[PDB]
Amino acid sequence: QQDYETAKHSQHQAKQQAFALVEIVQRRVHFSYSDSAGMLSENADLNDKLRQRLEHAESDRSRAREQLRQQQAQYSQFNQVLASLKSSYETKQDMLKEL
Amino acid sequence: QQDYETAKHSQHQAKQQAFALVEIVQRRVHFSYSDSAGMLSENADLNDKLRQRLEHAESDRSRAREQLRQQQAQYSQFNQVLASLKSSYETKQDMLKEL
Amino acid sequence: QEKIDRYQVDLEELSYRLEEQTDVVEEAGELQAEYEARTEATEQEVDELKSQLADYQQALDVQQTRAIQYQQALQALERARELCRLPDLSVDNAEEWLETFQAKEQQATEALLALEQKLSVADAAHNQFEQAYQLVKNIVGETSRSEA
Amino acid sequence: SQLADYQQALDVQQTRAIQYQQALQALERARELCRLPDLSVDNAEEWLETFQAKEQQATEALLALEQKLSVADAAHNQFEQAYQLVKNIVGETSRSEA
Repeated sequence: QQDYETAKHSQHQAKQQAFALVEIVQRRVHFSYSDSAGMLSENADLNDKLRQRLEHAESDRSRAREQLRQQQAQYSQFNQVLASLKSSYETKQDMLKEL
Repeated sequence: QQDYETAKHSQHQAKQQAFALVEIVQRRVHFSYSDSAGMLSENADLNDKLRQRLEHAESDRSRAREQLRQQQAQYSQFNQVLASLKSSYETKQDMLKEL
Repeated sequence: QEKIDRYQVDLEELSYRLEEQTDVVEEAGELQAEYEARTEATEQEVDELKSQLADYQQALDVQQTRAIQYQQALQALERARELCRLPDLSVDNAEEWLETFQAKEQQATEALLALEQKLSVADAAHNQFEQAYQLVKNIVGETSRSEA
Repeated sequence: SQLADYQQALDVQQTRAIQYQQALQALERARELCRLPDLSVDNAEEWLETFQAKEQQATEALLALEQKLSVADAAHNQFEQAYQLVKNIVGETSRSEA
């Protein structure tokens, strides 16, 4: 019982620490807003900073789209070879049954 | 799991409510000069019609994406059954020449 | 001899099935590529409209004069009036409401963690129960949990 | 949308700036609870997966402990009867080895 009440207390420590770290993972996109906070401090015309932040985001988005297209093509190729093996196993199995 | 899901929804609403209250506290300084006024709605007609055409374009883009994703899905299943047929045909051909 | 003939007929049938699926895959590929070009064209049209809207408003919204800035405080307060069940909510008493709702939020996290401890042991206990059930089903086949 | 609708008037920028302060405040709270002054958004996933493994070890252990405490409800007589049965079959053995 002494070891088990200690394990229950240890589980609570892990849950509160992990919950706090998980909240920061949800807030990952909010840390990128440091530029938005610096932009807010301009208190005057800032359309150039807005367009620069957007152009960087456009460059990142374009690289991510290219990366996604080539991975989708590679995944489809792997899926067709896997299906080719499945069908080869089915015909070999049917031939074993027929023999 | 249903009780914990209900607790997670309740926590999300409590967090959203606390954040709405934090926004009011940060905006108390902005409320101080609420007596101020300025010009508004000079070129609003074309801006609103263009915003409506943009909403039509975004809704049409959403339809276009839905039709794109479902087509990629059926095309993938068609390519998958075709690859299954290719392997079955090739193995049956290899077995005919072996026989 | 007949087996070689049957396998040749099977290859003819598989060739007909291959022709039908190649035609279906080619039609589906043309529709896929056309919908890709069309969808990219819809994002291009959306971006063109957004850029033209930005270019058109340039002279209108730049001279903001810090006068149209307080309405955001009013909208934030009104949004909070619907989200928080406080029709009397004022920027003055919103500090007492903020600490009161922060108390409810930490209570909700503590209650969530309290439920999560029992949930984690229960979910893993059900995973071992399911493993024992799958092992029994693999060895004998379908049977009830009472008989497991 | 912010560039197209500049009439938005920095409302989203204020919301993003307050969210940035909320992210910083959460990170400081996590550095305190986890006792890690040395921490960043980029490497926090390493400590999170490490503590997730720690939590998995604590929950998987405690699950076996809950089954053991549940079967511990058996009275003194069952232990004695089982222990004496093993001792009568094999000869003298320790209770831990029974």
